Amino acid sequence: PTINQLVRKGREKVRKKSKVPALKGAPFRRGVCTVVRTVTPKKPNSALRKVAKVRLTSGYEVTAYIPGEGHNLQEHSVVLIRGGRVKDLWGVRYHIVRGVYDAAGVKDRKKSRSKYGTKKPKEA
Amino acid sequence: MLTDPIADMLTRIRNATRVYKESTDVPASRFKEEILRILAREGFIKGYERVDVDGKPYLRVYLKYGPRRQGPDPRPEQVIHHIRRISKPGRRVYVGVKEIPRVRRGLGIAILSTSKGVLTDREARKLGVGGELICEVW
RNA sequence: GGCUAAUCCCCCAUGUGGACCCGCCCCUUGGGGUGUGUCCAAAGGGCUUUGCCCGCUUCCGGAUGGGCCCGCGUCCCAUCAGCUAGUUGGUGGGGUAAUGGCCCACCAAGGCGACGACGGGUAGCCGGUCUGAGAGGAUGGCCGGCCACAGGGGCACUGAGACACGGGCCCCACUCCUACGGGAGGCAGCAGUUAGGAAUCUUCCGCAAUGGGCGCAAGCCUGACGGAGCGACGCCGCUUGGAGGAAGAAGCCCUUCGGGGUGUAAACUCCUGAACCCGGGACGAAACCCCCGACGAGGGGACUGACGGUACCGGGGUAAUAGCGCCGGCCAACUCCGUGCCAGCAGCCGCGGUAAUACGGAGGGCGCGAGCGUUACCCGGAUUCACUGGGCGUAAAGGGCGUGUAGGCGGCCUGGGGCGUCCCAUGUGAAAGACCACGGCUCAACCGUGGGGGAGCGUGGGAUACGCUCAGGCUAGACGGUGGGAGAGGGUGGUGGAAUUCCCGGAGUAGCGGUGAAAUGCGCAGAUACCGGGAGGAACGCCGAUGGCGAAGGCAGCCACCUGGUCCACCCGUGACGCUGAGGCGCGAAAGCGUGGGGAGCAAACCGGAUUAGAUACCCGGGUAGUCCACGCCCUAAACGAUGCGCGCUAGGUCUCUGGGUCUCCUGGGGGCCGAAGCUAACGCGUUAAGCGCGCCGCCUGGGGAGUACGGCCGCAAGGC
RNA sequence: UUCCCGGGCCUUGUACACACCGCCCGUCACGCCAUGGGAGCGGGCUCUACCCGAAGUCGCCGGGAGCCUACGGGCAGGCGCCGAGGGUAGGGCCCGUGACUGGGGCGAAGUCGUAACAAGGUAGCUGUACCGGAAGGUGCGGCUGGAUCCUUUCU
Ligand SMILES: [Mg+2]
Ligand SMILES: [Mg+2]
Ligand SMILES: [Mg+2]
Ligand SMILES: [Mg+2]
Ligand SMILES: [Mg+2]
Ligand SMILES: [Mg+2]
Ligand SMILES: [Mg+2]
Ligand SMILES: [Mg+2]
Ligand SMILES: [Mg+2]
Ligand SMILES: [Mg+2]
Ligand SMILES: [Mg+2]
Ligand SMILES: [Mg+2]
Ligand SMILES: [Mg+2]
Ligand SMILES: [Mg+2]
Ligand SMILES: [Mg+2]
Ligand SMILES: [Mg+2]
Ligand SMILES: [Mg+2]
Ligand SMILES: [Mg+2]
Ligand SMILES: [Mg+2]
Ligand SMILES: [Mg+2]
Ligand SMILES: [Mg+2]
Ligand SMILES: [Mg+2]
Ligand SMILES: [Mg+2]
Ligand SMILES: [Mg+2]
Ligand SMILES: [Mg+2]
Ligand SMILES: [Mg+2]
Ligand SMILES: [Mg+2]
Ligand SMILES: [Mg+2]
Ligand SMILES: [Mg+2]
Ligand SMILES: [Mg+2]
Ligand SMILES: [Mg+2]
Ligand SMILES: [Mg+2]
Ligand SMILES: [Mg+2]
Ligand SMILES: [Mg+2]
Ligand SMILES: [Mg+2]
Ligand SMILES: [Mg+2]
Ligand SMILES: [Mg+2]
Ligand SMILES: [Mg+2]
Ligand SMILES: [Mg+2]
Ligand SMILES: [Mg+2]
Ligand SMILES: [Mg+2]
Ligand SMILES: [Mg+2]
Ligand SMILES: [Mg+2]
Ligand SMILES: [Mg+2]
Ligand SMILES: [Mg+2]
Ligand SMILES: [Mg+2]
Ligand SMILES: [Mg+2]
Ligand SMILES: [Mg+2]
Ligand SMILES: [Mg+2]
Ligand SMILES: [Mg+2]
Ligand SMILES: [Mg+2]
Ligand SMILES: [Mg+2]
Ligand SMILES: [Mg+2]
Ligand SMILES: [Mg+2]
Ligand SMILES: [Mg+2]
Ligand SMILES: [Mg+2]
Ligand SMILES: [Mg+2]
Ligand SMILES: [Mg+2]
Ligand SMILES: [Mg+2]
Ligand SMILES: [Mg+2]
Ligand SMILES: [Mg+2]
Ligand SMILES: [Mg+2]
Ligand SMILES: [Mg+2]
Ligand SMILES: [Mg+2]
Ligand SMILES: [Mg+2]
Ligand SMILES: [Mg+2]
Ligand SMILES: [Mg+2]
Ligand SMILES: [Mg+2]
Ligand SMILES: [Mg+2]
Ligand SMILES: [Mg+2]
Ligand SMILES: [Mg+2]
Ligand SMILES: [Mg+2]
Ligand SMILES: [Mg+2]
Ligand SMILES: [Mg+2]
Ligand SMILES: [Mg+2]
Ligand SMILES: [Mg+2]
Ligand SMILES: [Mg+2]
Ligand SMILES: [Mg+2]
Ligand SMILES: [Mg+2]
Ligand SMILES: [Mg+2]
Ligand SMILES: [Mg+2]
Ligand SMILES: [Mg+2]
Ligand SMILES: [Mg+2]
Ligand SMILES: [Mg+2]
Ligand SMILES: [Mg+2]
Ligand SMILES: [Mg+2]
Ligand SMILES: [Mg+2]
Ligand SMILES: [Mg+2]
Ligand SMILES: [Mg+2]
Ligand SMILES: [Mg+2]
Ligand SMILES: [Mg+2]
Ligand SMILES: [Mg+2]
Ligand SMILES: [Mg+2]
Ligand SMILES: [Mg+2]
Ligand SMILES: [Mg+2]
Ligand SMILES: [Mg+2]
Ligand SMILES: [Mg+2]
Ligand SMILES: [Mg+2]
Ligand SMILES: [Mg+2]
Ligand SMILES: [Mg+2]
Ligand SMILES: [Mg+2]
Ligand SMILES: [Mg+2]
Ligand SMILES: [Mg+2]
Ligand SMILES: [Mg+2]
Ligand SMILES: [Mg+2]
Ligand SMILES: [Mg+2]
Ligand SMILES: [Mg+2]
Ligand SMILES: [Mg+2]
Ligand SMILES: [Mg+2]
Ligand SMILES: [Mg+2]
Ligand SMILES: [Mg+2]
Ligand SMILES: [Mg+2]
Ligand SMILES: [Mg+2]
Ligand SMILES: [Mg+2]
Ligand SMILES: [Mg+2]
Ligand SMILES: [Mg+2]
Ligand SMILES: [Mg+2]
Ligand SMILES: [Mg+2]
Ligand SMILES: [Mg+2]
Ligand SMILES: [Mg+2]
Ligand SMILES: [Mg+2]
Ligand SMILES: [Mg+2]
Ligand SMILES: [Mg+2]
Ligand SMILES: [Mg+2]
Ligand SMILES: [Mg+2]
Ligand SMILES: [Mg+2]
Ligand SMILES: [Mg+2]
Ligand SMILES: [Mg+2]
Ligand SMILES: [Mg+2]
Ligand SMILES: [Mg+2]
Ligand SMILES: [Mg+2]
Ligand SMILES: [Mg+2]
Ligand SMILES: [Mg+2]
Ligand SMILES: [Mg+2]
Ligand SMILES: [Mg+2]
Ligand SMILES: [Mg+2]
Ligand SMILES: [Mg+2]
Ligand SMILES: [Mg+2]
Ligand SMILES: [Mg+2]
Ligand SMILES: [Mg+2]
Ligand SMILES: [Mg+2]
Ligand SMILES: [Mg+2]
Ligand SMILES: [Mg+2]
Ligand SMILES: [Mg+2]
Ligand SMILES: [Mg+2]
Ligand SMILES: [Mg+2]
Ligand SMILES: [Mg+2]
Ligand SMILES: [Mg+2]
Ligand SMILES: [Mg+2]
Ligand SMILES: [Mg+2]
Ligand SMILES: [Mg+2]
Ligand SMILES: [Mg+2]
Ligand SMILES: [Mg+2]
Ligand SMILES: [Mg+2]
Ligand SMILES: [Mg+2]
Ligand SMILES: [Mg+2]
Ligand SMILES: [Mg+2]
Ligand SMILES: [Mg+2]
Ligand SMILES: [Mg+2]
Ligand SMILES: [Mg+2]
Ligand SMILES: [Mg+2]
Ligand SMILES: [Mg+2]
Ligand SMILES: [Mg+2]
Ligand SMILES: [Mg+2]
Ligand SMILES: [Mg+2]
Ligand SMILES: [Mg+2]
Repeated sequence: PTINQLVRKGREKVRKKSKVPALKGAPFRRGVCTVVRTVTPKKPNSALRKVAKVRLTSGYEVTAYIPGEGHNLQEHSVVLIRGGRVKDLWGVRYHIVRGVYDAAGVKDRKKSRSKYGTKKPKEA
Repeated sequence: MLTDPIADMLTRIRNATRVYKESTDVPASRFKEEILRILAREGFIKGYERVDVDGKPYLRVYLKYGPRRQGPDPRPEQVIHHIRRISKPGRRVYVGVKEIPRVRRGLGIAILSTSKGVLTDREARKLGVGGELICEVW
């Protein structure tokens, strides 16, 4: 474009969309499960993936993944939502956070425990 | 019509050199002649003269090259390896004195046209003035 | 209703001076002087009361604080294109400290807008901050500056100052009081409660310091403030020991059963001595006051801590917290077991469907370390909005073509000006931050002191190359003159032949037609094939090209008139009159729409015949709109060179059309093909650029959703932009 | 040497590359997210015309119609303009809700066709137009971004 054209028109700054309406921008929101369920993954894999539909304090309702192995959660559990998607499942944009609220940590889990919300094992 | 005569000089020169001519006629004006004076002084051209062509006056810019070469491509190095306009009609450019540019870490130039006359980079610094930044050459 | 004091209120007086009307002078927007006329002051209190301190009045200047006004800068949407009645100016007037439609009456009919008015969306702004190599992007928490608001809306009073957060009136919502009449509230002040949320502290100490209000002072007030408490929220310092100690215990790990690993790690040896115990124990603090001198200066001169018995100095003294992520690649770190498309992992690529360095533990390893990971958000990377710094022949991207408005851009020579541009001087660019240096807490973080820098804007001075500009030349661009050319360029009328169809006539039988084969259809009302005559419509064989003309779409018989563009020669005329072109306006294949004609052949739809597994298709036979014309709409396209216009530069060779030449050839101007240099991802391009440059317009920014939705505008509709 | 099969060499087109026992398009069915439209409803706001109008400032009255008076005037009170807001009648504005529905886009993967890629078996694409609810057929015109000089599906 000429310069007179850049003066006339000028470059367009570029917007972006938030891959997450947790809305509120907040780093997490609290919400209450509706469905706790399983689903069938996308094409390249096969498995049973545990997930909860949730009502969120944001006036917002979403399927959210339940990471770890052992999960307790049921239809009235109240849980804290994380953000991050499960690439092979449909419509799950967020993660549940273990150890917080009703979702408890992964029991028997010795290795990556910041994630998975599991306290430290004792020793003698 | 011709449109930026000074670009058109520098260009006539760029082409001329790449096809290795001995000389070229750029149609003439005191400003081009001044641009050239500086080129000669600085060692880029051999020199230039004023000629007439079917009556209408030009400038022969005689051209400088490297010596001949080794292997495939005997074509000699260029003396003006690079020539380009900077200020143009439609975007004019002016440097203050403290903005005048270091061209190829000094081995090239910048023709500034100042209120003191047309000078090189260093020439303007040592002179202490700013101007319309015409081209860089190297 | 009644009493009464004052530095409360009022009236005379004095007039230093001041206000105001009219005159004069100077100055120049309402600045200053002056004359006359008019109007204007005051408060007392305390002492050692004979003199001073505290105040009071009118004025002049100062200082500091502000009001108002102007240039410039200050986000997204044009799917917001028009907005405007005090609205735009004026005269008089009200108001104010003061200009002002700020307000009011009367008069004019203006003001604003693509240089984005109006509308809608978001938003306190800046100093600065984060990010970035920079340009730039993002942001504006704390500290400093300005603004604005104090439950929502309106309003004024008081005052130097407010339209007043802890002042007042009214309306509205809500909480509380209520003898139902009516009243009371206003933490976005320090704490604290409550809700909401992912989440954000103590209803602490102190007036010692600093600052502020009142006070002659003593002194009161101060949730400003100085401190303490809470939370790894951030930064910075610090500890979890130091040295010696196996050719290397045990356990645990692999193992090729030889061994390798954990690992100098531990045990143990020895030394220091975080915590903690003991004593001392701050600066911050010298004023206000005291006295002498005169309540000055000067001089001495004593009282005054929240933090705190804290920081710190001395003494004594104990081996005395480690965690978190990660180890398939990007990426530093690999092995065994377990699970077997499960359980799970997952930022992207992609792991797991029996040997998994990717899942889960374990050994070991890497990275950090009182942290370490996660999510969210910002910049970076991203030269992926490209000013620095990108593109559009086939990748996304040249607008279908043109005319031409605003706008952008502008050959050569000289002169004036000096607006851009440049230089110097100076003002400004607060402080804090940032950069430099030194210093203060044992260091740093943190702080102080000094230095330096700085775009921008004010003023003064200066330069004149380029850019503006004004005046004057020029002729190389552009236009013109004359003479000559080629052409399916356009419009209008005419007219020629071939062919088809049809009708008439003659002659002549038994089929014709059509296909891979067939059938439908036609044919004894005599078709086909043949000869002659007529009617009508549409299209123009050969020439014809690898050709020409046009801006594009597009344009073919011949003739004449009307008419556009264009090339060459001559070098004659004007004298930069130029290029581009958002908006506009006009053209714009075919199909399609309206009205009216026309209708030979062809032919969407349709009817039939075949064919196939079915046929709705290809193939056959019929056939309607339509194709043609006039006029009026529609405005699309592979509207193709998938290549915007103009100009300048950069080997040649070859074929051609068409001018001019001294016509083996040269020289303009078109059309092609090869190929310099160069470009290009490649293919290709290559004086008919996709090369090298400059100007201006159009356009692009992953695929699908989709040229969809919605809004607008056009259109008769179809549908278009 | 035409044909059937298997093969060698050059060349050409290609969207195939587990390579034509390849690719792939659409329809109906079925499982998901999200959109428009959407009648009315619930409500927030703003504009205009009219109407009612608290406070308060200003303006006028301020009268043998009140209070003060030094008769100069002052206050009370009255009326008025302006006016926060309220009601009445229509234009948009945004949010919420929604009977009704439009396709959509992947997604288990079934359904019948074979439209495109090889001259995809009728060369393809294309603006349009009529048809078939299937890819689609056909008409007119255009493009080359087309190969080489009866039919016959799928894996
Ligand atoms: Mg699978
Ligand atoms: Mg010379
Ligand atoms: Mg530049
Ligand atoms: Mg009384
Ligand atoms: Mg009383
Ligand atoms: Mg008084
Ligand atoms: Mg008096
Ligand atoms: Mg006097
Ligand atoms: Mg005067
Ligand atoms: Mg007097
Ligand atoms: Mg008195
Ligand atoms: Mg004063
Ligand atoms: Mg001022
Ligand atoms: Mg402004
Ligand atoms: Mg009005
Ligand atoms: Mg008025
Ligand atoms: Mg006035
Ligand atoms: Mg303007
Ligand atoms: Mg706001
Ligand atoms: Mg902001
Ligand atoms: Mg930096
Ligand atoms: Mg960068
Ligand atoms: Mg950038
Ligand atoms: Mg900024
Ligand atoms: Mg900002
Ligand atoms: Mg602020
Ligand atoms: Mg602040
Ligand atoms: Mg200010
Ligand atoms: Mg308010
Ligand atoms: Mg409140
Ligand atoms: Mg209010
Ligand atoms: Mg006062
Ligand atoms: Mg006032
Ligand atoms: Mg206020
Ligand atoms: Mg309060
Ligand atoms: Mg009250
Ligand atoms: Mg709560
Ligand atoms: Mg605090
Ligand atoms: Mg104090
Ligand atoms: Mg005293
Ligand atoms: Mg008090
Ligand atoms: Mg404090
Ligand atoms: Mg924490
Ligand atoms: Mg630290
Ligand atoms: Mg040791
Ligand atoms: Mg061992
Ligand atoms: Mg010891
Ligand atoms: Mg002291
Ligand atoms: Mg002290
Ligand atoms: Mg003292
Ligand atoms: Mg004394
Ligand atoms: Mg003293
Ligand atoms: Mg003293
Ligand atoms: Mg004191
Ligand atoms: Mg103490
Ligand atoms: Mg000690
Ligand atoms: Mg000791
Ligand atoms: Mg130890
Ligand atoms: Mg690695
Ligand atoms: Mg993992
Ligand atoms: Mg196994
Ligand atoms: Mg294994
Ligand atoms: Mg395997
Ligand atoms: Mg592993
Ligand atoms: Mg991994
Ligand atoms: Mg692992
Ligand atoms: Mg480990
Ligand atoms: Mg952290
Ligand atoms: Mg980024
Ligand atoms: Mg650029
Ligand atoms: Mg720049
Ligand atoms: Mg690009
Ligand atoms: Mg393509
Ligand atoms: Mg393209
Ligand atoms: Mg084009
Ligand atoms: Mg196009
Ligand atoms: Mg033009
Ligand atoms: Mg113009
Ligand atoms: Mg010029
Ligand atoms: Mg100047
Ligand atoms: Mg300065
Ligand atoms: Mg500073
Ligand atoms: Mg500081
Ligand atoms: Mg500092
Ligand atoms: Mg130091
Ligand atoms: Mg100046
Ligand atoms: Mg001069
Ligand atoms: Mg000049
Ligand atoms: Mg001069
Ligand atoms: Mg100009
Ligand atoms: Mg002239
Ligand atoms: Mg002449
Ligand atoms: Mg002529
Ligand atoms: Mg013609
Ligand atoms: Mg005939
Ligand atoms: Mg007959
Ligand atoms: Mg007969
Ligand atoms: Mg028959
Ligand atoms: Mg019959
Ligand atoms: Mg018969
Ligand atoms: Mg019959
Ligand atoms: Mg005949
Ligand atoms: Mg007829
Ligand atoms: Mg005839
Ligand atoms: Mg022909
Ligand atoms: Mg054509
Ligand atoms: Mg002609
Ligand atoms: Mg001639
Ligand atoms: Mg002449
Ligand atoms: Mg002349
Ligand atoms: Mg146009
Ligand atoms: Mg048309
Ligand atoms: Mg037509
Ligand atoms: Mg029709
Ligand atoms: Mg018609
Ligand atoms: Mg008709
Ligand atoms: Mg026919
Ligand atoms: Mg037919
Ligand atoms: Mg049929
Ligand atoms: Mg078949
Ligand atoms: Mg049939
Ligand atoms: Mg019809
Ligand atoms: Mg027509
Ligand atoms: Mg271009
Ligand atoms: Mg000739
Ligand atoms: Mg042509
Ligand atoms: Mg040529
Ligand atoms: Mg040629
Ligand atoms: Mg070529
Ligand atoms: Mg080459
Ligand atoms: Mg290039
Ligand atoms: Mg060119
Ligand atoms: Mg290119
Ligand atoms: Mg577009
Ligand atoms: Mg997309
Ligand atoms: Mg798109
Ligand atoms: Mg369309
Ligand atoms: Mg819309
Ligand atoms: Mg529409
Ligand atoms: Mg309509
Ligand atoms: Mg259409
Ligand atoms: Mg419509
Ligand atoms: Mg064979
Ligand atoms: Mg062989
Ligand atoms: Mg092909
Ligand atoms: Mg190939
Ligand atoms: Mg395959
Ligand atoms: Mg096949
Ligand atoms: Mg299917
Ligand atoms: Mg729905
Ligand atoms: Mg009223
Ligand atoms: Mg009233
Ligand atoms: Mg009035
Ligand atoms: Mg009276
Ligand atoms: Mg009254
Ligand atoms: Mg009213
Ligand atoms: Mg096919
Ligand atoms: Mg087809
Ligand atoms: Mg085909
Ligand atoms: Mg077929
Ligand atoms: Mg066919
Ligand atoms: Mg059909
Ligand atoms: Mg068609
Ligand atoms: Mg065709
Ligand atoms: Mg093609
Ligand atoms: Mg199939």
